[PDB]
Amino acid sequence: MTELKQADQIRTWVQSVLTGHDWLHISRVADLAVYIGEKENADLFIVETAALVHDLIDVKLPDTIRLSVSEVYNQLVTFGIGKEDADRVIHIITKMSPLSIEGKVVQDADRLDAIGAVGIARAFMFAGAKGHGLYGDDQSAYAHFFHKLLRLIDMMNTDTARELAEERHEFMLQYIRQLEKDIPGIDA
Amino acid sequence: QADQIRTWVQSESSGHDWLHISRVADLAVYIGEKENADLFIVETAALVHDLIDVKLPDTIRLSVSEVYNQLVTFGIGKEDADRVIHIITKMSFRDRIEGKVVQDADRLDAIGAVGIARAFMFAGAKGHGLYGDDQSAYAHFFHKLLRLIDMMNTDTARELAEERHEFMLQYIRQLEKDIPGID
Ligand SMILES: Nc1ncnc2c1ncn2[C@@H]1O[C@H](COP(=O)(O)OP(=O)(O)O)[C@@H](O)[C@H]1O
Ligand SMILES: Nc1ncnc2c1ncn2[C@@H]1O[C@H](COP(=O)(O)OP(=O)(O)O)[C@@H](O)[C@H]1O
Ligand code: NI
Ligand code: NI
Repeated sequence: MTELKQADQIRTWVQSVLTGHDWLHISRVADLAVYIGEKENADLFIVETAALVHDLIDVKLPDTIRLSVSEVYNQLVTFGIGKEDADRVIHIITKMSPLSIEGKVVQDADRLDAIGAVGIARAFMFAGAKGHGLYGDDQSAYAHFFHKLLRLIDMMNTDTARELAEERHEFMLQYIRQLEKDIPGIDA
Repeated sequence: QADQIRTWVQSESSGHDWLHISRVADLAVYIGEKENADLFIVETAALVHDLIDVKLPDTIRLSVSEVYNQLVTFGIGKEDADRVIHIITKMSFRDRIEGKVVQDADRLDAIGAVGIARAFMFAGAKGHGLYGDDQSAYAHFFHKLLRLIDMMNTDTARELAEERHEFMLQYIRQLEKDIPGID
């Protein structure tokens, strides 16, 4: 398939460019976005392509790596993606940083990778990276569960992503419960 | 007196932070009560053991004598100063009843939900992967964390370790659902 080859092209590029926004996160989010897209009857090629390049423009990437919108667009077109599809992908990644149907799917997959056991891991790695405490202040990893991560299930766009988020969100709840036991007074 | 030690020791992005020390002193003190240890010794040794650790950097790392002489200055007896110094030197060298308790407290804080957290904080602080290397957080579970339960000295610690260990397995199972092909 033209599309399979183009997906593969995009994957190698994205991996090359990038090598909590590492290739492994992007690859997980692409796989998850395609699964949700399939269930949701969204356009699979747009979902996967947007999922793969969504972080390339993100203000969080260091400046040796981060791309301009025109750089992503030109690379897509060079790789054989029609201008119309390329426009749609561009619409999604710029909105992400009403989102389109496929944009909502990608956003959902992205938020799913921020919850469950994976999201817990990513949260504590971030805290470790930025020199924040495990708990004890408003910049802490534990605070971030309450400010953000535990609310993500309410922000899911699709039924499919809402269904997947349930088990992950409940698992974060079990994780918080275990921290409350391992560490009496953690909340105060 | 234990209050004057808690102020000084408070005065680290490596896994040897204050919250960990404070956690482990409270745990040590709890375990020590069950295992009939000298609670003042346990709390003090728990509070100061990391100060001389070779894993702690040069800019912070204190010498044994500095720890001894600071303790004596806060007004500790020679008896208890020697016992504490005994404990913290036995724990802290390269290729490492009151010591057992302090060691158990320390190990326990490396497992369960809390240990998961510190492992990932560690991997983040040193720039290591979530998974994929032998140097990754996920690898450390199998290399170290999942076998800590079988290195516990006291009955009390062994019992506490069970639920923490079982939870780490639940965590790892969820992670394998979240990340297909993580192995
Ligand atoms: N204040 C915080 N404390 C702990 N983890 C965080 C914090 N902010 C973001 N994270 C986590 O770090 C990862 C990277 O997030 P970030 O780069 O800030 O936004 P995004 O990944 O959505 O572009 C995500 O899993 C996110 O949940
Ligand atoms: N390779 C690793 N990956 C993830 N976490 C680690 C690794 N090595 C140590 N840690 C974590 O950092 C903390 C401190 O461990 P370490 O300094 O090795 O032993 P100790 O402090 O008990 O002498 C612990 O929570 C431990 O699990
Ligand atoms: Ni992302
Ligand atoms: Ni320690």
